[PDB]
Amino acid sequence: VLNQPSSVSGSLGQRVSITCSGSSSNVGNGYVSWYQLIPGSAPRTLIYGDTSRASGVPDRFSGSRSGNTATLTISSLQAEDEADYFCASAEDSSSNAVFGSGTTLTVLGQPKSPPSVTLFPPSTEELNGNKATLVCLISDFYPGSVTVVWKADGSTITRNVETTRASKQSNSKYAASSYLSLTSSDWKSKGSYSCEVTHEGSTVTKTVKPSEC
Amino acid sequence: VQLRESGPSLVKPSQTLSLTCTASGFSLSDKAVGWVRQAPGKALEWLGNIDTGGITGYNPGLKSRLSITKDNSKNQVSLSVSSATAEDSATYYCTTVHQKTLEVRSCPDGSRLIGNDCRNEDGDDVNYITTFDYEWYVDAWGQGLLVTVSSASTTAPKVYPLSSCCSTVTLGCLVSSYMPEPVTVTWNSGALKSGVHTFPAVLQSSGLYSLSSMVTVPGSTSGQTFTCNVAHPASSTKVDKAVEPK
Repeated sequence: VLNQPSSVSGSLGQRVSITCSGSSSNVGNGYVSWYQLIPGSAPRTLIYGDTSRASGVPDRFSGSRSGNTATLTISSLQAEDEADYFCASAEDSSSNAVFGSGTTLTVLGQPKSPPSVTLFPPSTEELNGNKATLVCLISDFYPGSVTVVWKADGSTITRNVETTRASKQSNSKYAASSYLSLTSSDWKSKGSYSCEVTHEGSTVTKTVKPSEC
Repeated sequence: VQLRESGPSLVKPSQTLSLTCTASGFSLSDKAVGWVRQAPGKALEWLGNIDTGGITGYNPGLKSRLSITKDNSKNQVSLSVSSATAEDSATYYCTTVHQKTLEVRSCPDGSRLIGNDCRNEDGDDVNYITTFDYEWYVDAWGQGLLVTVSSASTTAPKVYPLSSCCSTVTLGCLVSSYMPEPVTVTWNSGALKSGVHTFPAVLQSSGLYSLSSMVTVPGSTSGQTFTCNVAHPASSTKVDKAVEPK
């Protein structure tokens, strides 16, 4: 395995470097590649042949090599660059390959971003099965933490609620979901339900009324 | 160019995990094809590759369990991992691989290439040195296929439309009550990617998962239908749900 730093960090709009150390028989042989891994996406080839950029790769990604150490340098960091970076090289034949241990790149100094919240009522089709799921979708928030409160006719609901942890989107912001699982009768018995999402001291409220859905 | 993995997304322990990769856009006898996997929270792990002549590279640590085969008539490459365990639960990626070998000729201690031969200070002809430079890198990645090595049961999801009550229109699909993970969602058979957002699933105490995919579209789309395509590979199920805002 090629030696990479487990973790590396840089600030927004600045420059960072990730190294990749091997031996004469891999990195020293002089044809190192670099790959980018974002959650929810397949690996992306960034660099090949030490220095060449693959199709669609911005100029601010650059590679180089000195003896048995290769370097991926990213200038003008953006939030979307937060990701896992891997190097690779052939080993003793063009058919035998070695990957690096990987480096997680964190981008510091990202601005605060409030959550976009959508509340969906149960569909008619689900109601026909005597089930009613209210779906609260929460996206595009940074940093990655929200708190969710459900309400109905002025009273807070806790039972039959399920809320996911925050997960990182492809654009570096975060997303999360909350589900209120009721029976059709429960759903019809109230005048309104609300999803209330708090993030960094700010609150967003969305509401549905069975008499309007 | 398209690489599409296929095969059981659910494998019972100790059985042989097997996968197939079907290519298009190129002939399999023209490019090297290979397999790389990633288990959750771990590094990329090269499994192997096979070239046009049958030249095969295998992960040295896993070679005894791996089998990679080629079928040019069907433009297919196969992977097999014998005696599957939990360590083999991972996303398996089919890959196209650039392979090349360079023969490098150089002159030994104290000589230079005057003309074509390595000649020393006195002009005596000397034998050259031959070394090789090896080129390997992945130039095309498949979408990947998540394989889980467990004895889990199977329940296919119900799919319900998500639409707001009554300027941009927001809609989606609720993929309700399935197991095991994962489920994949596209919109309009992949033609609609802009504005899509598919959320990680929630887990009920019943053991069943649910997740939602939503899409935001311009308001000038009244009357239009948008179809979410949901795949539950573990149950070999695929559901298309047409959603039209009311």
